[PDB]
Amino acid sequence: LFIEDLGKTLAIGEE
Amino acid sequence: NLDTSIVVVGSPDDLHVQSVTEGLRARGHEPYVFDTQRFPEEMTVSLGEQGASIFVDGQQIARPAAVYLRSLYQSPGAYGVDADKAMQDNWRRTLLAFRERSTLMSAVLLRWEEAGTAVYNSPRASANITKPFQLALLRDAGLPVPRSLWTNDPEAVRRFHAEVGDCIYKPVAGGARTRKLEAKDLEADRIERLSAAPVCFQELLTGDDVRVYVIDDQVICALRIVTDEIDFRQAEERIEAIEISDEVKDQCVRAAKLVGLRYTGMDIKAGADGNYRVLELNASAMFRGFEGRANVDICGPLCDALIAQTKR
Amino acid sequence: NLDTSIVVVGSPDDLHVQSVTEGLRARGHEPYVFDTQRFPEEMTVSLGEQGASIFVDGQQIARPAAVYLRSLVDADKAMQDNWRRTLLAFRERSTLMSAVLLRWEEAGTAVYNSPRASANITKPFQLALLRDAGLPVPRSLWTNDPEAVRRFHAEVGDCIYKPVAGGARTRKLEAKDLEADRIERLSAAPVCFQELLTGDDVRVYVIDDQVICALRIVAEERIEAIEISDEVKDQCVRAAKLVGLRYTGMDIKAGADGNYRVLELNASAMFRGFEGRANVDICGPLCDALIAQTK
Ligand SMILES: Nc1ncnc2c1ncn2[C@@H]1O[C@H](COP(=O)(O)OP(=O)(O)O)[C@@H](O)[C@H]1O
Ligand SMILES: Nc1ncnc2c1ncn2[C@@H]1O[C@H](COP(=O)(O)OP(=O)(O)O)[C@@H](O)[C@H]1O
Ligand SMILES: [Mg+2]
Ligand SMILES: [Mg+2]
Ligand SMILES: [Mg+2]
Ligand SMILES: [Mg+2]
Repeated sequence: LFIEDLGKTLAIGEE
Repeated sequence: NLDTSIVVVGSPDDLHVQSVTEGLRARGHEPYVFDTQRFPEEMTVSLGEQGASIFVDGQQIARPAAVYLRSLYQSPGAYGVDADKAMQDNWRRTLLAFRERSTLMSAVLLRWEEAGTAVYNSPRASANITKPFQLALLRDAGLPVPRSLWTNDPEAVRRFHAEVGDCIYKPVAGGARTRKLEAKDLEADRIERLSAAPVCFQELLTGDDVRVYVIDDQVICALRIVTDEIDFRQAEERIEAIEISDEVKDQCVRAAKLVGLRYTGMDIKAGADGNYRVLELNASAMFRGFEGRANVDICGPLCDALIAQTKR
Repeated sequence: NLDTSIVVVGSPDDLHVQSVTEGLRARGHEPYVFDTQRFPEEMTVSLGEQGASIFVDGQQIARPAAVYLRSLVDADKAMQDNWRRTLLAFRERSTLMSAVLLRWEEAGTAVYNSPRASANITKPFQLALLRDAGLPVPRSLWTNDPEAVRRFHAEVGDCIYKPVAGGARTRKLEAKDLEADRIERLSAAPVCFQELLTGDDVRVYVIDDQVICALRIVAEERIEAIEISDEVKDQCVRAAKLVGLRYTGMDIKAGADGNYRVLELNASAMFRGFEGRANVDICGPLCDALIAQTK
């Protein structure tokens, strides 16, 4: 992935 | 047998569900907390061919006056969801179960919206929330947006960087922090990974982050976020309320109506010229952190809008 | 470079894509084929902040006149390794493609079934939308409650049950199923129940507020064209206008009394196996609506 830290919780419906 | 004129859709363990529940209690109403994560095992839902025919755990909820939609928890990777066990063991069956739950619960929300419920952030807004569409829509309605490139093509990235100068990259949809496009990132072994998934590239705006809350076509407050670059060892964030011109206020309200939200936290950001560009409109914005750090009240006005609907 | 006035979203190895491509070809238009399966790894899409800054494989495609949206993968290893990362990456790809379709529709492109319609297609809401609008629908019960089923059966008589999502044969609810041990398996497996309609199935095709044909169905199925009433033809056009579909195959089923009820509208209905077995022309009028939007 170009965005390395993607998966590594900043989840979907947070905001 | 239970007051459903105001429904809060979220887990009671969610802190903003807690905040809005406490506010609504303090103002004399009792919210029906609708927790989709209890759906199969510890809940009962029944829908008939008629729109008004909705039965949750026995009781009929045809039409609340207003609804606060924190989350429906539609995918295992949603915020308040703890699904890593089930996803590890059988991710296919788990994803299928989540999709099935999502269908019914959405049908419930869309039925409420069809009977006339004021849903604070209808799920129908998601089509417009789609970011590479959202910023274009906003710009074409006259709102400044950053110079942007959503792509999986390394050449388009190299040419965009050459046209703009300093750039950032961030997710197309979400799930990672914004970073600066450094020189290493344009090298082949790095930039070639765009073949896996597209990325959003943007002009590096250098001014300040502002968060503008909009409720029922009125700006509740504009909060400015500043970064403490003083001590490089423990940089803090300082949030303070600020005044904005009527121009900025009306642009934020137009943006909210355009995307199709009733309660939104606009993230805007100023350039070196000191003028704001729209970064995003959030469809389930949080407020407790900003409420605390800026010493302002967002939960109150939201609860008051929800209550105002029951008199409407 | 290529003519972008008519666009076909989907793999060229999809049989309906081939049908529509040849149907447009034999009429004087070469459609641009937007093979989205090659998107991340073998194809380049680029979107700028201006709605018309849409670039596919280097060529700008701002506003096609019409778009036939057919469809929009192997990831088992990735899903076992890190399911959050993989789900997020798929969301990135799908968001870019959805944004393409949405920008086109907002530009004025006639998209044959826009993805926005998905919200109305939601079945437990789609049927209610059709009902409260005066169109005939079977009596239904989406549930996970054994008591609601016991009451629904006692009320409507014989009934059937299909899955919430779909993709399984409709089964007749018998009283063996309603017993304690048997039915208790429902509290974790929500399904749809509906009064059993004994009449025949009909698929009605609508393309631009006009009914193209109606086919009765009864690996050996018999499909033949039917003449349906102007009343039912208008009802079908109205259902498609209400759910928000420029082209649909509506599954309707008659009852014992000879009145059709609307079962479902399909957002990307297939037509190959029907047109063949009934000697009717679906691909034709569809290609014609497509070419019409160019004028
Ligand atoms: N064009 C940009 N220039 C500078 N910073 C940006 C830009 N876009 C986003 N950011 C930074 O990223 C942060 C969050 O990104 P945002 O666009 O709000 O999406 P999300 O909050 O969903 O990640 C912002 O607070 C801002 O600091
Ligand atoms: N109320 C009903 N009574 C009898 N049969 C039904 C009923 N609803 C659906 N069916 C049968 O199920 C089949 C498929 O269901 P349908 O509603 O078309 O959904 P899908 O095709 O997505 O599974 C129909 O062709 C019909 O024969
Ligand atoms: Mg966001
Ligand atoms: Mg943000
Ligand atoms: Mg069907
Ligand atoms: Mg179907």
